[PDB]
Amino acid sequence: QGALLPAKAVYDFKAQTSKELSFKKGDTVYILRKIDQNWYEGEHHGRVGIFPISYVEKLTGSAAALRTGEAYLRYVDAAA
Repeated sequence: QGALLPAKAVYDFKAQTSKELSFKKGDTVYILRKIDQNWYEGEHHGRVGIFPISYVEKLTGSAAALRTGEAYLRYVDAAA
């Protein structure tokens, strides 16, 4: 569970009305529900409103898939 779903903005979104949220690419946005096939209702910077589904990425990736690459393996001393 019932929690707001974390997401990341994939594009800047400029609200035209108070009921739309505004955010910058890379911001964290939270998803409550869909109001239609194009818009989510959710939260950003403590404000509630709507924003396009297509402008965010729902945060589904686990940390286990991220434990890769030389910079990460060097940091954690994996080849010591």
